[PDB]
Amino acid sequence: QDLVPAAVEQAVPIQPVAGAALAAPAAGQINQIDPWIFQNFVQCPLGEFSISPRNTPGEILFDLALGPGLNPYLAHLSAMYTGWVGNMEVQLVLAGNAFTAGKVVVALVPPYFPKGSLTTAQITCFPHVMCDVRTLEPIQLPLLDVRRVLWHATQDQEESMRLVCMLYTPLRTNSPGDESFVVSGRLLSKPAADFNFVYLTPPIERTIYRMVDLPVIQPRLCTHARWPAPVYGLLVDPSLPSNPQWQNGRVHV
Amino acid sequence: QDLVPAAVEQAVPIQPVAGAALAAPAAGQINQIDPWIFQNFVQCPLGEFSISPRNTPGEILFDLALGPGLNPYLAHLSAMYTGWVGNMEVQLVLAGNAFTAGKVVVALVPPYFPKGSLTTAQITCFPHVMCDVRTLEPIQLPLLDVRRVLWHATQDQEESMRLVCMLYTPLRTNSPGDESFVVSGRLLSKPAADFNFVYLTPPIERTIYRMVDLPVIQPRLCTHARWPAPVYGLLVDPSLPSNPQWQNGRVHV
Amino acid sequence: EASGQDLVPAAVEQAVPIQPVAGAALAAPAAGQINQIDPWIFQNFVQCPLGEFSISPRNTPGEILFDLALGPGLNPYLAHLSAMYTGWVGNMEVQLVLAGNAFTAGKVVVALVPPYFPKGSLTTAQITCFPHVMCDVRTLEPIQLPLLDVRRVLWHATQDQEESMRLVCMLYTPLRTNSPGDESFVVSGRLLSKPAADFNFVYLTPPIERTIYRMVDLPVIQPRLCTHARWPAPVYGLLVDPSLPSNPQWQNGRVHV
Amino acid sequence: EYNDGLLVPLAPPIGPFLPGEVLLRFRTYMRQIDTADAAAEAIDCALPQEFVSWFASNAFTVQSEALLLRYRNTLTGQLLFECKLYNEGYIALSYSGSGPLTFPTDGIFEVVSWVPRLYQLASVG
Repeated sequence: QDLVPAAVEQAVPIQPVAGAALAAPAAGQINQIDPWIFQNFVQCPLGEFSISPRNTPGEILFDLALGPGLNPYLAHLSAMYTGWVGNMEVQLVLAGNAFTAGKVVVALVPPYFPKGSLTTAQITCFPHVMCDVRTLEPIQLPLLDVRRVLWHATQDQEESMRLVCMLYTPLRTNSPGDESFVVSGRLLSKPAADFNFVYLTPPIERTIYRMVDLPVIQPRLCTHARWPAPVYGLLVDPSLPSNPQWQNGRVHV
Repeated sequence: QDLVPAAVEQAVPIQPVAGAALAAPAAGQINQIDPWIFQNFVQCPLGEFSISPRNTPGEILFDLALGPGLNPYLAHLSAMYTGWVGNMEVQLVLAGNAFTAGKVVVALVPPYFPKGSLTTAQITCFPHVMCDVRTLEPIQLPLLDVRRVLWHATQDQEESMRLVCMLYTPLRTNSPGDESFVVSGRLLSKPAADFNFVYLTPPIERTIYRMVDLPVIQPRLCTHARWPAPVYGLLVDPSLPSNPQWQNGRVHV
Repeated sequence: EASGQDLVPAAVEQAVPIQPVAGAALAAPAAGQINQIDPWIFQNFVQCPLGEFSISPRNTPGEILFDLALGPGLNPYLAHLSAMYTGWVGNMEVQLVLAGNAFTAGKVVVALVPPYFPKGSLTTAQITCFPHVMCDVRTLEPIQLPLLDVRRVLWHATQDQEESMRLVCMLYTPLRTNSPGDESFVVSGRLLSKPAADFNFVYLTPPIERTIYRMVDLPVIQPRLCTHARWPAPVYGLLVDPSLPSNPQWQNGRVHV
Repeated sequence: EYNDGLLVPLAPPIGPFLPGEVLLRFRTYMRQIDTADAAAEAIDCALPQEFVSWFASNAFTVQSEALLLRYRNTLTGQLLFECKLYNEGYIALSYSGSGPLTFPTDGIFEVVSWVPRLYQLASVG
C-alpha cells in the first residue's frame, strides 16, 4: 500500500555548485567576508517592481542577475576586490489584498541562454517556483552559480545565472475600482553558504556597483542647460510636444 | 480511549503499478531518461483552463490523459522512441480572489470507462481530491498507469488513465461585477518515479506530440483563399452571417 | 570475411599522439544539475548529419573532403537532445567508412586540428604537422578514430559560438583507378559517430522551437500541386536542360536555404 | 449551384461558437465590374492560403480541442487580442459589440497552448 498527499511545499531542488573550491588554485587570494552578512536578507539595488491590471501575461517583471550587485554590502565590498565566486539566495515579497487574483512564476534562467522572447509556456520548463499575488510571507529561491569560467571578475560584467519573473496568469481584480491598484513588490538577497571574493585591491572608489547619487541641490539654484540663466521652475505639461529632440542638455546616466 | 481529529490532509491513496518491470522482457530495449526531468513540474501542452460564473455544475473543465504528451520534455523525447511505460504526476494551480466560492473535483478516471456523461454525484466515486477555487498553493495528484497491455506505443494513441475535473459546486461570486471574472487555471506535470521509454528509433521529426507552430507571417503578405489577391485585412463582424458554409479555405488543424 | 584480400584492411585505431582529455568530470561541480544521456546511445554508431562525401578522380590533392567540428551536431541523437540542454562537454568517437573498389589507389590523411587555428587555407603542407593518421582509399573495415575535446573553459555553450577540436581530412594523394575500361570508381564515403565514454549535457532548458540544429524539412507536397514563382500559374513539370542558358539571374523565386 | 438544382456533398457550415464568440475573417478585395459605386466587393476567407498549404503539408495531430493564439504585435509585443483557433479550421474571437472592428494587419500569430471547448476567452473591444 501507499499514500501520496495532495498539497506539498514548493522547494526548488538543487545540486550544489562549487564556489571557492574550483578557483582557489588559479586565483591569487581567496577572501572571506564578514560572516554576519550571510545571516539577514537585505534589499537589492534593483529591488522594486510593480504588477498591475495593465500587464498582459508574459511581461517580464524583474530580471535579476547573480553578482555582488544584489546586496548593498557586496555591492560595497566589491570595490576592494577584483572578483567574486559563489552562490547567493534571493527573496521576494508581494503585497496584495484579497481582491487581486493572478500568479507570477520566478525561474532560474541559466547563463548562455539566448536572451529573447519567453512565452508563458516556456518560462516554467526551467527550475521555478510559482507564487500568486496574494501570498503574505516572503518567498525565497537559491540563485546558484552555474558557470564555466573559474571565478568571475567584478569590473567585467560577466554572464551569470539570472532570475526572471513572468506574470503567468493575468492579474485582474474583482470590480471595485481597478486599473489603479498597482500591486507593489520588493526584492532582497543574501550571500549563500559559499560566497567569497577573490583578490584584494585598493578601494578605487570609482568602480561599478556604487549606487548613483544625485547632487543635493534645489532646482532653483541650478544652472539651466539651454540658456545661461538659472533654472526658474520645474513642471510637467502634456500640451507641448511630449517627444522633443533638443540637442543640448542630453546626457545618459 | 481514542481521539479522531476533524481536519486532515487529502492524500489520494495508491497501490503502485509496475512500470518497466512488466515490459522489460517483451520489449527490445528499456531507455532511461535525463534524471533531472523527474525533479520539476512543467506546463503541459493542454495546460490551460478557465472556470467562470457561466459554468453550470457538471461541465468537464479539463480532461487530461496519461502519456508523454503532458510534459514538453517527454513530448519531445517521444520522437526518438517507439513507446512509453510508467506513471506520472500532475499538478494544477487555480487563481481566485476571496470573492469566488465554489469547488472543483479532480478524479482519476480509469481506462475502458465508457466516455459519456458523468453527473456530479458520479465523479466523486472515483479516487479524487476536492479543491476549491480560492486555494493558493498548487495541488497535485498521482496519475498512475492502470493498463492491460504491457507497454503502450507512442504513435498509436493508446487508451490510458485519464484525469477529469468537474465543477462540483457552482462557481458564483458575491455581487460586485460578476459574469466577467473568469478564474483562470493552469496545469503542470512531471514523470513519476518509474517512467521510461521503451525502444530507440531515429528522430523522425514528423510525429505526433509536436506543438503546432503557425507560419510567422503578417496577414498582410499572405495570399487569400477565395480570390487570387493578397489578404488586405482581418476583422470581426457580428452583422454578417456568423455561420457561413464557404467551400474553399477550409482545412482542419 | 570478404573475398578477397587484395584490399588493405585497416581495422586498428592508428596511434594518434595526443594525451587523454577529461570530459564531464570538469563540469560536474559547476553545472547545478545532474544529467545523463540515454545509455543506449553510447552503444551503436550512427550517421552524422553531415555524413557523406565522395573522392572522385578529378579531386586534386589538397581538397578538404570533410571538415567536421566536435559538437552535438555529429549524431542525429546528440543534435536532437541538444535542443533541451544548454551546453556540452566531452569526447567523441568517429568512424570513417571508405571502402573503394579493389581497383583504386590514393591515400587520405586525417588531422586532429586543435582549437583557435585560423580557418581557411590549410594546405597540404601543414596537414601532416598536426597529429594525423594516413589511410588508404581501399581500406575495407571502418577506421575508428577519436575526437577529443581540447578547451580552456569548463563546458562549452550549446550555441555555435565556441571553438572545438575540428577533425579535417585531406585528399593526400589523388584517387586513380586501374580497371581496363572507360570507368573511374568514385569512392563514396560515410561517417558514423557516437558519444565517447563521458560526453554529457549540463543544464536543462526548454526545448525552444527555432533551435539551431533543426536539420531541414522540405514540404511534403508534389511539384505537380505547387505554385510557380514567376507567373500566377501551377507547376506543370520539372526537367533538366543544358540547351537553355545555364546561368540566369531571375529576380523571382530566389531565396536562400 | 453544383448540380442543376440537385443537392451535393459539401463541407458543413463553420461552427459551433460558444455564447458570445464570433468568427475572425481574413478579408480581401476583388475586381468588380459594375456602375453602381466604388464599394469594392469584399470577400472574406477563414484562413489565408499560407495556412492551408501549411496544415495540409505538415500533418500535426490535434491535442484536445483548440489552440489559443495570441496576436502579438511584431515589434512592441502587445496583445491585440486573444483568439481561439478551433481545430475544425476557424479562429473564434470573443467579441461583444454590434459594429465591425478592424484589427491591424501586421501582427505575428503565435500559439500559447492547447485548450478545451469551454475556455472563456478574454473579451475584446
